[PDB]
Amino acid sequence: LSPLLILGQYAWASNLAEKYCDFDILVQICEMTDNQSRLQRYMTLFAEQNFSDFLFRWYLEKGKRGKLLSQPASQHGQLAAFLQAHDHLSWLHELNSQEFEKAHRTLQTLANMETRYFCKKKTLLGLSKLAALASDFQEDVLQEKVEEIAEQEHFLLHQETLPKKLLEEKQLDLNAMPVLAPFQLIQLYVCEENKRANENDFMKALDLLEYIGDDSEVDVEELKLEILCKAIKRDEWSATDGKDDPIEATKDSIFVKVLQNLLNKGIELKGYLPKAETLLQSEELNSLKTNSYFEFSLKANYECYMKM
Amino acid sequence: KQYKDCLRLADIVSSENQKLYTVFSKTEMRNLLQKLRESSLMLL
Repeated sequence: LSPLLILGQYAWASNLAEKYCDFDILVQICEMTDNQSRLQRYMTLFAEQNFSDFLFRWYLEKGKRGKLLSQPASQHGQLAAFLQAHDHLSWLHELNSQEFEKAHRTLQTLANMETRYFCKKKTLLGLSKLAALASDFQEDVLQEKVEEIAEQEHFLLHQETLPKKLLEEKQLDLNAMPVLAPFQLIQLYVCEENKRANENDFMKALDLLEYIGDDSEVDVEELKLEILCKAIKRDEWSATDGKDDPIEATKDSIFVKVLQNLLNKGIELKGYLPKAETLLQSEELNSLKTNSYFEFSLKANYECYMKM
Repeated sequence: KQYKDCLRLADIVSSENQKLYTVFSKTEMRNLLQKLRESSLMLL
């Protein structure tokens, strides 16, 4: 009956609304088709349970009433969106009323739900961080939010540091591709595709072992042995004029950089290199068929590595 | 009509390489964010 009177005179609309007393469906819809959210707030103030009524009414009319895209919200229509954004359009409320905290919360939720585009997830995280920094939160809450965001930032940095050689080998989109984990990062840093894999790459692929999770299930020691075997497969120990030629320079550099001079830092550096195995490494060397080449220099180095 | 470049000003300011956010006040940065939101409105 309201649609039939939508073309008729509006002088009887108030009469119909007062005849159908306690009118919510008619009143909130007349206040939603126009820009009179001041009238909507007056109705919510001068009524009983009108807030819980209008909430369920907007929930039922999702896509029909209460949207900020149907009304022209840059005018008195934006003054209307100011009250129509309560708990439903907090995103637009952030733009039109400077709700920085709600903006940061919604952007963080969107970044957490984002899985399709890593670039979009990173952009959402940056926007959330900027909104939180521009918000009026106390020092403690700001520091807590910054640490929570820094956790996700450190998590994303692993995929952000993807190698451009492995990305071109796999023919993956620069920005339209998914993210990776620490295991995938280590595997890519130790992949054969990385021709220029150096001591820094080995140190990174050995330091990325503290973020795996469930080390006893993920077989941390198998990867630790595989990385040390690849560090010698890339060394390619050879012989010159009947004399052993030490090509394990990369392993030597890795073993010299593993020690950060903790003797003066108070850590038990003496006897802190029991991670690498010898017999288990020689098994992998036999599997790779480089044992006869590298076994003399392996023991030669393991002597100065037990003397160090 | 460079709405994308205008919205990139947020990242330009928040960039830690320059730390431009430390030179702006609260109200001024809020007004700049409101301008960015107005640009995003035209982008929509």
